[PDB]
Amino acid sequence: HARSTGSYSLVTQQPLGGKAQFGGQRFGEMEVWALEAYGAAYTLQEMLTVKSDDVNGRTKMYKNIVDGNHQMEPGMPESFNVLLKEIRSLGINIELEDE
Amino acid sequence: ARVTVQDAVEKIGNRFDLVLVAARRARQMQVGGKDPLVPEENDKTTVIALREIEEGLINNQILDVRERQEQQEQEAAEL
Amino acid sequence: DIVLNPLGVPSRMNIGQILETHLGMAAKGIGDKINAMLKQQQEVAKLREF
Amino acid sequence: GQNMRVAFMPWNGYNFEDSILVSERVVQEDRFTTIHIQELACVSRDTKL
Amino acid sequence: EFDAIKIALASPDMIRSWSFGEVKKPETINYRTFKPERDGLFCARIFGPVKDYECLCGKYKRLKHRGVICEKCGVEVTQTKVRRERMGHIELASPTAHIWFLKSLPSRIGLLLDMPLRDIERVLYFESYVVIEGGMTNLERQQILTEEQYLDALEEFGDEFDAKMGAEAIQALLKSMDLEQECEQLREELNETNSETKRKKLTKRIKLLEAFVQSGNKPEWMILTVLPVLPPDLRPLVPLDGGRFATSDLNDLYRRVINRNNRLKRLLDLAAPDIIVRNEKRMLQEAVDALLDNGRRGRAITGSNKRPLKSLADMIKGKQGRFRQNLLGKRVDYSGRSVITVGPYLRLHQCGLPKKMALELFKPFIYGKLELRGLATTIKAAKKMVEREEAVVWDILDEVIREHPVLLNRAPTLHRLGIQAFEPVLIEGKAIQLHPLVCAAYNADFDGDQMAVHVPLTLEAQLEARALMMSTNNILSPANGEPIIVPSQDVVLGLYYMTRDCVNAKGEGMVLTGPKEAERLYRSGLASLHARVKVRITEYEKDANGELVAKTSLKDTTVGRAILWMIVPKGLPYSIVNQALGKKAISKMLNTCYRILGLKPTVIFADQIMYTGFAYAARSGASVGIDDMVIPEKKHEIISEAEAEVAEIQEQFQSGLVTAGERYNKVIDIWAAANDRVSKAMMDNLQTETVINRDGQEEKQVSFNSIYMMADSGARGSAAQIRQLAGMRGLMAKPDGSIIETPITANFREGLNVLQYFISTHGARKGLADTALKTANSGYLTRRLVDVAQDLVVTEDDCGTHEGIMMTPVIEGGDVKEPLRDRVLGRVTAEDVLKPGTADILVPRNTLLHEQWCDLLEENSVDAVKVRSVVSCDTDFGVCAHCYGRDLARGHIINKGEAIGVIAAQSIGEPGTQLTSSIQVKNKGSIKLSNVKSVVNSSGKLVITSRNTELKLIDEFGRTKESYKVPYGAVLAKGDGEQVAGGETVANWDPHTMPVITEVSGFVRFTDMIDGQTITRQTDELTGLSSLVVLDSAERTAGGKDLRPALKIVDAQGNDVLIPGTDMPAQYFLPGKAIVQLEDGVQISSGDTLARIPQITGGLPRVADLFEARRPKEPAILAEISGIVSFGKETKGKRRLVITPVDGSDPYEEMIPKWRQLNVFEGERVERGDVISDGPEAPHDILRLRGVHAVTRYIVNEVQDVYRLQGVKINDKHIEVIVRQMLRKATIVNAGSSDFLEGEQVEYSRVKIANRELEANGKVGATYSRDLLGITKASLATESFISAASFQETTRVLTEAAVAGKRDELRGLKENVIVGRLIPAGTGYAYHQDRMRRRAA
DNA sequence: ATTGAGGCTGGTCATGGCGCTCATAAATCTGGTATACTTACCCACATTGGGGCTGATTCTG
DNA sequence: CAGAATCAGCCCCAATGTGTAATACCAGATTTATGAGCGCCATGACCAGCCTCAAT
Ligand SMILES: [Mg+2]
Ligand SMILES: [Zn+2]
Ligand SMILES: [Zn+2]
Repeated sequence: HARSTGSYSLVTQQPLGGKAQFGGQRFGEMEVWALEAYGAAYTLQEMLTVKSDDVNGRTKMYKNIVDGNHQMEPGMPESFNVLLKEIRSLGINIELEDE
Repeated sequence: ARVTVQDAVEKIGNRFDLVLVAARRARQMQVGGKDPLVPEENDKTTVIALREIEEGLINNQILDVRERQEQQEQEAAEL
Repeated sequence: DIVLNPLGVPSRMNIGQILETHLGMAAKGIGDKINAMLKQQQEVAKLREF
Repeated sequence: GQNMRVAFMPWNGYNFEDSILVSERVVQEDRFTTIHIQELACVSRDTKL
Repeated sequence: EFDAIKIALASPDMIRSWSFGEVKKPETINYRTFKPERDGLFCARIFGPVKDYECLCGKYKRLKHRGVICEKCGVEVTQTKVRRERMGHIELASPTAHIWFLKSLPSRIGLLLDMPLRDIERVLYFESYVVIEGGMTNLERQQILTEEQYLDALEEFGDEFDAKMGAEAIQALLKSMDLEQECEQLREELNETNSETKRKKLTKRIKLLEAFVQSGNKPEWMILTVLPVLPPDLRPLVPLDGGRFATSDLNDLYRRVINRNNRLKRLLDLAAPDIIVRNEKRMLQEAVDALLDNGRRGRAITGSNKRPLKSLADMIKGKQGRFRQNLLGKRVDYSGRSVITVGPYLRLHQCGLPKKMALELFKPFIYGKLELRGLATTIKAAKKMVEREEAVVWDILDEVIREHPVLLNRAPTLHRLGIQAFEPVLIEGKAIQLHPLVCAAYNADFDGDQMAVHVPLTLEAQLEARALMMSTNNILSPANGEPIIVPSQDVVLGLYYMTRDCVNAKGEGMVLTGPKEAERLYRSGLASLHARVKVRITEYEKDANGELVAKTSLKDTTVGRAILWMIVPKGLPYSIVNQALGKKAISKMLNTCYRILGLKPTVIFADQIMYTGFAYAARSGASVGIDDMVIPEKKHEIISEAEAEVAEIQEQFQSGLVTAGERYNKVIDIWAAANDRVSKAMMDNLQTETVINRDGQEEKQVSFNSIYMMADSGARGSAAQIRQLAGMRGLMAKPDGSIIETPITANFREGLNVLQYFISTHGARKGLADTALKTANSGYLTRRLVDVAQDLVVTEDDCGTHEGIMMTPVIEGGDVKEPLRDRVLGRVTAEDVLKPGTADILVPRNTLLHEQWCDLLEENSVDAVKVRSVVSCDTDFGVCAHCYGRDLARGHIINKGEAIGVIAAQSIGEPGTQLTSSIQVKNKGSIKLSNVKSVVNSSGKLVITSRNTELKLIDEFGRTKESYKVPYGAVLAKGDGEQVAGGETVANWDPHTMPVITEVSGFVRFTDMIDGQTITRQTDELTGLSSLVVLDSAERTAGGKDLRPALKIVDAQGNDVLIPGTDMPAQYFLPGKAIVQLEDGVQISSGDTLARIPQITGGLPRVADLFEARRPKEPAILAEISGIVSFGKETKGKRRLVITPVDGSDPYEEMIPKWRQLNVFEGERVERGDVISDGPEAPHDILRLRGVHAVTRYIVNEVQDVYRLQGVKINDKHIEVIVRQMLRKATIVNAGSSDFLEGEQVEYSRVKIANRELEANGKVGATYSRDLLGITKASLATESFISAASFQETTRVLTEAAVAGKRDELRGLKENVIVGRLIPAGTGYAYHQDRMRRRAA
């Protein structure tokens, strides 16, 4: 099985399962720990932001690859926004300050 | 070829500043009118920049000086 | 037809495969003898005796 | 399954850990060829349009 | 865009400001065209449009009308993505308490209001009343009244008395409470009262209330009045394919809440009775509690059919929660997986990749290349050409995959080497080929295993994968400095067969001018592969300053070795290929070639070795046959003798001469001896079975058997396997755990029967279950170890410290299990080393000890070098490179920025699945003793009166070879410095009873004892000796409990005997069950017996307990301070431990149990940290009494001993790092000048920097005591609440964070991964440094 | 280097299916009242905290 | 000197927190669908010179 681009889940904009919905492999906590043991900070960032969650990130990267430019923008993952909204639904106030 | 980068790591230490400098040089070659300082043996920009670093004529100081000189020449072109 | 690695027999400790290989080789030798005797088609008493 | 003529020896590392080396005649004689049957269905539903 | 995250509790005003509208109806859709209903959970006018720039009524359907709201329906014309971030609010009709703050493990509201949780729940349940503002009614501010009591109080007084019930009453009390007055009252109570529990409770209350006051929260905000609503899209109602729908449980919970609120409003409007109003309020409270957290307060509410509903807390928590399943790890694109194969033709830096997988992966690159080459006019044309698979797309793919690395990963990632980078090679098929050398690192086989493929996208990722994750760049294991790409089976077998001489062969004694003509003679068939010949060779030596010197000579070698000499790099002697060349020899040769030459020759030599081994193994063609298992001709005779002995033992048991246990022991010993004899005979028969004759009579050499070679080359099999193949397999184990007396006498070559097979099935199933459980335990242990030390990163280069750890070789009382070279190589010395003779200065202080330094130290025979460690590093928030030493994965020193904690945790956790009276000197040496209070007895033996005496054997090199613990009052034959011989007994004692001998001579008299009161008169039936047994406190009466038998040595003049060097009398108070050897009237002598007093889990739960800092079940009592001991009066117990110092006071006292044996005497001086009892030692007490060095040494020693017993080699740097991380917290004793509490527990770095600042200024610092915590406790106690919430106890962490109003700076790795930016460990360290230097400039 | 015609720049006149707006109307959606008598549902560990003792220093009859 | 009271120390009992690799009818009000109609941006058909060539 192999995938480059496909469909994404509804609640969290992430790839689907395996070989049934034409989905991608899963990058787990052990793999994250291995990449942290390595010095591949850029690889980890492009793994957990552009290829998975950043809605504008993935399309921008696709357009840059088609145009021949190997560069990316990190953006912000949708999963963290979903988590923030879920926490704000309780009686807990969490926010990001700019300074 | 570039099987290993031992010579480049000797030239520039810490194995991370090497990565940063090589990425800078490869981006400069890929986007812009920059040209390689070594003969092109049908190699990618990463390999070409690693070979330039191994030869010892490309580093962060040289890149900064070249950027400063280019900026000064662009500013001097106001006629 | 098949080539297998002998390095897996002593660690796994299964001589049954070797015994079955020997038994199959003996049975295939017997079958080859029977087939050659049938191809020569001399008589039926020799086949009966064998 | 099928009965095969096996030999026990290393052959240029092609059976390094557990790999099995197979001759061309096995696939030429179709000794291990299997048939598989799958069913596909097309559903025609009624939409509001 | 941001640098910190702030968490707090939300006020009703802020909640209203968050909401875009109110939700008044529970309707979802209109079941016709599925339009969103008005004022519902999916109201379009509240939560934005449904389609892009489309009005709900259709009036506006163009981008021209963007930004204007419709008048027919009110729906704003904008994007539909605003439905994902818009929230609603619901106006509750009655106040509702928050379930988290009420049912959290500490009752926040209860301990804030000083009310019991039971009482608060009673008031909330509408059961009892509560008084608010009682006034002059003789009623308390928090008194609780029942219905009858409230009625009685209302009857007497109708005014000046207010009583409410429920959340409204709780909110009124919270509003009425005065925080400053409570703080001052509690501080006054703290100052006045003196009690441990009261002080602790008041301190916790004062801390909580001070933090509440500092924060901007208000007490009344804990009771919910307006609650938010989740955006529609996060709880979708999409139509399922088939005309059905799918919904989440939050929709149903919100529906329930809304309906109950509406019913309550209707009942309030209709003036419902009090009972109905209370029932409705209770229903509303229950509904809100179940919405917030289902199953916490009462029984969980069932869902549609059978299962219970899922709440917001349920989504937040659990392994399948957002933090772990969707935020720490995420599915990614550009990935692929398939089955792996060997492909032996590949090189170390390349792998095989199917054409279809690469075509599917590199689709955008192909599209861009096709567009650039002009072959395809449009991207659609390029896609059509790729779908058609023309003849040019393959060329494009070959061009683009020429130099673009990939990532290969196996599904278990135990260590760092689970992901590597390779260079793809296009091949035909559907299977990936993997290099055989990386198979051991990957822990992968070829019996259906699969691997994943990942494509780096950006330039920086490609360069990182090439420079750091390349297979050729990591050949050394991070855990230990040893190679990891060594050949395992086929190459080892081939090289062993090549380099294995024979007695007689073709062309023996031929003189050869070179390996070239040696290979000529081999290939031509004129000579054997291995024949003893003379070959002229040239070798090169690096003895010069970087230059090579060539020398030529004639050597005695074989044709195989001469041929193999071709591939050896021109830097090594010829002696490294002139042996049998097993697997250990191959690994040592590879390591030597690496360390001498470099990297490129190492990989080239490894590839050449693998190629040659494969070729020559295939040329030899070794096989296995039924005749390889050779059965010895004495097995049956040994079996018959064993059976005869068993029958004789059975007859002896039937005669009644022996017991059942003795019979069983004899039978099992006989069977074990027979098994050992059979195994030895078969070893002897198989090992040298090949016998031949050369040009004469006969000669014997090593056997040529195929199985023997397979087992002697270390490729596969072992002695146990050979025993199980060609002999009896020994004794099995019943399910109970014992050993069956009947062993299995049949091997695998013969036919086992049903009984033996059924017996073996038990062991097979036990092994399978143990293997199934070991992985599940090791995963949890590895996760717990990783999560505690994930923030440790090297940040400095040299901290400038002088401390260190004293490193000595490990001696257990015999042969050394850990040479000093292993424990010192790669470390930096803390102090300058001196000469062994203390004459000249040795290697300087701040040097790095490489192999040359280690060889010099070995040659000079240095006893013990001290080195720096990370636990003594002075660097704040990280460690320096010098203290760490060197990374034991590359030759150079450790680089700056490396996250050593992750590597340490991974190295510790990787091998977790592998884990399940007379002294007899060994070798000649000199007897040495340390801390021995010896004296000459009347027999000449050097008796010892000190419990801290260690026996040491020092050879003439000055190295320690033996270490033994000498019991007190033990008989010693030799002395100090006396030369002895091997196998000589020097020390003897009685382990069943310790002596009570005295160090002085004189008379023994009977004073302060009465026959029957304290002692009994008993006559021995056999020996006849008359002795006075001393009864303990429970055996004796109450009158004699205060009169302990006191025996004191008196001289011929009647005075007390003075110990030499002092004048304190030596009186000994014999405890209970003390049999006196000698009676009154008989003179004694020094060193003579006077009285006699009668006296390990497997696996890694020991490792788990050691890492978790669990206290032992029966801790050993230790001495608090040095001084004399003054036994305490029985106080409802055994004894009172009071130790009087030389001049200080002795307020200390301890509760000693009466069932625990004691070692200290009446007049024995104890030292600080000295043992008083026997048993397991507590690590907290060890730390508190002997600093941090002793406890880190103990932990390191224990873990290293366990791993060495299990056979795993791990460097102690990781253990030290884990100990440091576990030793991070510390408490405050007393504050000198900086604001601090008397029992507050804060970070050690904070108090360290505060004390440095105070000492730099004119103020006085404070005092602290280091604290030791478990791994989970240290991980939970973290300055950043995000990391703590990600690990465990998410609800508790979030509650505490909200309450305290904590601010979270990222400042870490896991937090940066969570937020989705560059971690400050690898390449992003410089970016983080630049950001820090730009901020606050 | 002019004066005799074609191609191409300015506007004529409605023209024609489309879309927004008015109005009718039966089907769909809401609220409302019923009077023989019917009365209470239906696994194994590790840790902290609360409540009941257990002495052990203070005071007592 | 023995008594028992009110405090810390100790111990029994409850609680939460962990645990792996890809019914019935009645009446009154509302709304969507077919009724046509005004009105129009844009389809198909002309129709005057300024702009673009030729002979003498
Ligand atoms: Mg396998
Ligand atoms: Zn509208
Ligand atoms: Zn340091």
